[PDB]
Amino acid sequence: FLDALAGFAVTLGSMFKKPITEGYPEKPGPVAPRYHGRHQLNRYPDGLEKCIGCELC
Amino acid sequence: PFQSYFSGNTVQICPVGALTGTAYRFRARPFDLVSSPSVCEHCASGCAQRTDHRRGKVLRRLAGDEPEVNEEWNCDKGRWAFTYATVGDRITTPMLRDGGVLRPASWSEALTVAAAGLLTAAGSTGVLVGGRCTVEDAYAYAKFARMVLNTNDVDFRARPHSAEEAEFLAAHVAGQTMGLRYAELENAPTVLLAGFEP
Ligand code: SF4
Ligand code: SF4
Ligand code: SF4
Repeated sequence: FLDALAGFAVTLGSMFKKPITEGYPEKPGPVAPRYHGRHQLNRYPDGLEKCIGCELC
Repeated sequence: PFQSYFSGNTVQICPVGALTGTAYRFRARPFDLVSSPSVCEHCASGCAQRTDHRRGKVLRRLAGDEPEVNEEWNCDKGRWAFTYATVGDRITTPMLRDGGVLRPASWSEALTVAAAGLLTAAGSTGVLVGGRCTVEDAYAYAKFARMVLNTNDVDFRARPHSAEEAEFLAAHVAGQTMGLRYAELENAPTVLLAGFEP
């Protein structure tokens, strides 16, 4: 009969567990290493631009 | 140097990037070209062409494919003489003569002044049409001169010419199209060139 009240036991329980929110912006969460962030134009180690302007991108 | 009026064709005929046009160099790839069929403005040959422009600037003009006119060829003029409209001398707005200086003017003011002057000039007006106008444009010039200015002083010949030339054009040229065709030139047993440097 208490099964219908299971939801209560859930929420109350979570009220005592630490919140899982990421601390953005003060403590931004970890994004995936593969995430598709801002494009970036890279250089060779000597400073020359890698972009040859082929327009394939 | 290579030095031929048809050099650009070698650029269009090369199946690789060996021969390339220095004007078109690195200025675009096909995907960003807006390409439109066109006709060359310069000669009376009327070559079919393909005008390619990027961000509103014409980059090249390929020869197109008109077997009855030019097949797949151009002269260098048609291929590369397209920068005239962007050398900075283009008139961008209507202009009026104010205080002896040519001042930018609105379309309304310019049209009003031109109409006033033309009406004040009634029949004493001449219309020099030049040879660059399209068939529609030349028709508009003629119709304006004869209907609006009520004058027959209309002439497209901006070059050495004669009244005998006008008579000849009326007699044998005007109103007679397709009398001779490129396909007939290729087959004519004898071709006599008079006052003509093909
Ligand atoms: S695809 Fe070509 S033009 Fe685009 S960033 Fe890479 S090298 Fe540069
Ligand atoms: S380098 Fe130029 S000519 Fe050679 S295969 Fe690539 S696109 Fe064709
Ligand atoms: S491409 Fe050359 S031959 Fe053809 S119409 Fe233009 S100027 Fe004349």
